[PDB]
Amino acid sequence: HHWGYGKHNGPEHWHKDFPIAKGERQSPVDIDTHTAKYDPSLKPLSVSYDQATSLRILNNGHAFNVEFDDSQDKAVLKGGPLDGTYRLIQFHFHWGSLDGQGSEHTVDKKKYAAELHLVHWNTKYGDFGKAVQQPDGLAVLGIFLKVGSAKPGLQKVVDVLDSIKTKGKSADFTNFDPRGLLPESLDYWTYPGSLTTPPLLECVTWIVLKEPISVSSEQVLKFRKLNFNGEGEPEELMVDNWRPAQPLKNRQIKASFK
Ligand SMILES: COc1ccc(/C(C)=C/C(=O)O)cc1
Ligand SMILES: [Zn+2]
Repeated sequence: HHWGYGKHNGPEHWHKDFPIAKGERQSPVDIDTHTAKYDPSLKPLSVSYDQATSLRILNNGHAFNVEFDDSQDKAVLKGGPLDGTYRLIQFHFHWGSLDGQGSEHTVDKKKYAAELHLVHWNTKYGDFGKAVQQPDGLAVLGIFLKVGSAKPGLQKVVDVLDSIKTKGKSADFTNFDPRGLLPESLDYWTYPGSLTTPPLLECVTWIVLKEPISVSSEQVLKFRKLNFNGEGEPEELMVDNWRPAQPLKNRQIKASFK
């Protein structure tokens, strides 16, 4: 597979190798704030990242992933719409060439500069690869980035990007605290959906925070200096690695807040 974000291999092409691209619960979607209903039955959301063990950062030719030790319950997401315990495995972002685009979810058709995805899997399925085969296998916590003041808790990430410019490069990335990437409020929207990259599997409970975090123009500019290409290949800047909104179909988006 040779998917990407360009004219010739981008999201309008994915369905030929990954037919589920045109399925019934694809992500991302537009969150219409006037149609999402408050759901009083939602339990509060529990983000327990105190014992998080980050290990490594990797440029995969599509984005960069910050990877965690998920061999025990060290950093978990519970509550909200979820049953049981979901282990943090990795986070990554999607971003734009310009500040007016980059996020995958939109809010009343508003696009943010970027979007952070913290990816967790349901420990009842034992490993990540088994979990992505289940309709409730993953919980992805999604956080909007807007350009403004600097996010101090992001700067360790920004500063390591020079060392993983090109596809296939990785760097040690221990002792990074993902709590530093969270906004103040845990108010969220939730809906059932999918992975937003191939293989596009329909295995995700999406939990999208309402409150964006602010990052600096200098921070996001450093994301835009990454490369999709490998070392010694023609330079293609890693920008616009977002999938656009997909049809909502027969789904309801629920709000945790009034
Ligand atoms: C089985 O291979 C996989 C590849 C990518 C992913 C993710 C986590 C994709 C995304 O962020 O949309 C999962 C499994
Ligand atoms: Zn993502």
